[PDB]
Amino acid sequence: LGEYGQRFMWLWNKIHDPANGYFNQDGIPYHSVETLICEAPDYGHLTTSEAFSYYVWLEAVYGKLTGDWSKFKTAWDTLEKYMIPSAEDQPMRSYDPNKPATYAGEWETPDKYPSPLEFNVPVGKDPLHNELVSTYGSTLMYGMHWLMDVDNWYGYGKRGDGVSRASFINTFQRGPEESVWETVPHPSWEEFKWGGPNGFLDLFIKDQNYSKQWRYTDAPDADARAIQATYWAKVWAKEQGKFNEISSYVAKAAKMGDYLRYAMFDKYFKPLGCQDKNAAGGTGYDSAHYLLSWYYAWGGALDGAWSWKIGSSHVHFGYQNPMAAWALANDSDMKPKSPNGASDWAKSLKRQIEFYRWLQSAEGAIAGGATNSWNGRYEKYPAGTATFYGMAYEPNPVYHDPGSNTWFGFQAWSMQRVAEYYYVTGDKDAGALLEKWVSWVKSVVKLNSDGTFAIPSTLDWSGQPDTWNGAYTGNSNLHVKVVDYGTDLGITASLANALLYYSAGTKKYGVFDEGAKNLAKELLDRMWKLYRDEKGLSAPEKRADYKRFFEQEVYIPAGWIGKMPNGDVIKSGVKFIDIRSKYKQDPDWPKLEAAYKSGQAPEFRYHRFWAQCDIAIANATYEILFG
Ligand SMILES: OC[C@H]1O[C@@H](O[C@H]2[C@H](O)[C@@H](O)[C@H](O)O[C@@H]2CO)[C@H](O)[C@@H](O)[C@@H]1O
Repeated sequence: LGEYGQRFMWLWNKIHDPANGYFNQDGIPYHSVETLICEAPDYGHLTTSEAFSYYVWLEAVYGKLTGDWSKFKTAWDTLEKYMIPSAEDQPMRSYDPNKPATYAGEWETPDKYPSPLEFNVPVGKDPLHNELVSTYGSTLMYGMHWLMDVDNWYGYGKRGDGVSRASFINTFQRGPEESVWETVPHPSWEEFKWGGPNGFLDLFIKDQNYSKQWRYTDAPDADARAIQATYWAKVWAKEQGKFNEISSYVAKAAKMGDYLRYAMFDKYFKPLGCQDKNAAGGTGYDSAHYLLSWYYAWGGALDGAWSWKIGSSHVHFGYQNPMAAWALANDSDMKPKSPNGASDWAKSLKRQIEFYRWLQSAEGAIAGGATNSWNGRYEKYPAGTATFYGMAYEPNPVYHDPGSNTWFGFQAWSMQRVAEYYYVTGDKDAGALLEKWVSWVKSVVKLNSDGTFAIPSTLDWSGQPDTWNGAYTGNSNLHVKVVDYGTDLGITASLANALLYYSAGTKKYGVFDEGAKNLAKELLDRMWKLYRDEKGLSAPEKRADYKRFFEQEVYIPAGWIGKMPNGDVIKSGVKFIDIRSKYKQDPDWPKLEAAYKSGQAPEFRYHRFWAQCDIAIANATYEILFG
């Protein structure tokens, strides 16, 4: 009704206008309307569980502002139908909780893969499996696979059929230095139809022999975002007296939350702090870090001879979600059906808040995270390494070039969730954590005199936090630096969103931080004034990194020869473009070619689905909180 709720409706209409091309023919959202883009997905009409989580979120807010919950319902409907592997996709049998997987090391460079399986390395026990099967009556893992080839652009199809849309694929498998430019896109369902003699398996894992198999990878941050969104849909619908419409969808989030607990465990269920790959495996919750790790994953042979499940030893603050955790732990509508689900989430909420505090720099920005597997090989931490419940501090968990915490974006995404949690609960630790972070945000955001703005784009880090012992020390030797600035609109909106929930919280619990409200309102106003276009909002960005289309060598072992579904030959020396020759059909290909041949950085105005969502949600958030 107000200026800001109307802003949401306008952009919402742009997003849902079928001619704008945010969705495919099945109503699956793409990563972006534009196809020529490479950053985490390597093609614009792939999609992520991230995009799906933002879709649920957008429609939850639509439900608040309209009272119409059909959009939220179909969002979840599409999510379950396509993004969660069906019973046919994950026919899991012969799982052994006492031996959940077999160990393989992680290695610093892609040329060190395939990683050899090490059959003598002890793995711990999985204490979730039996409870979950007993609770749900099924072996189906209720979590989103992270990456989808929406319109079968790569050509793997569904379950190796080579035709079907909504195709499950994966890329990242070769360690901390395998950038988006250096992957080999491969099917989640492996039947040896493509790639080499053993499909794509022996690029990644070295074994004595290879079996046809399926495997999926969950991105815990996305599943938690979907739960977070559903929490708000739950309270908003309850307020309108419409809880019952969306009741079985609140249950979807509860079940997803029940399975998301796999993200809380060490990769191979090794005890926290073990620092020895040959050490005995954990006997249960001694291998739980209780944080939202980089992934969980699960696989199984096509015949059903065996199956496996892994968590992840690596944790990034950018993944955490105290709002989702609180909801699953405490809200009786949201509590998982398993005996221990809610209790585990209560543990996670506490551990997550401690993690944020432990990582808070001298300035206020949040440092990267921690690992329970040094170098991904359970090695001994160097002397003087700062630790958190036996886990070693890492400035850049999981990825090193470029570092996973050199991206400012995680600051906004993750602290938005803390801000929501604080707004809801008044948690003193969350409040103190936010106050210092907001103080830092105020000192780094540029509100220019001419009406423009700039937010941090790249960050750099030095030092370490103090080792964690339950109390924040100030971490005087942990430092952030802003390396450069940009106008990332999705992140700008997320930052505004975070500042708004914090501001509303301080009004509710302490001294109203008007400045935080005003910084957020300005960001949203200036953005609205400057960046509206035909399909939503976009700001120009140069992508000098796109020379890697042409220049980036993809590592392939000597003598290993395979083929992509379109016929592209995979061998030593191939470039990014050589295994993706269909990119040459892209409407923007001449533009990229012209820029590259001329030694110029190509420029784009992107409409990323999540970015448009963050913008719509942030504006509506002002209306909901300060309207
Ligand atoms: O990997 C996190 C996040 O990145 C998003 O792309 C970033 C990109 O990593 C950064 O280098 C560039 O400057 O800006 C964009 C911000 O949108 C990507 O859109 C997400 O899917 C991904 O989860």
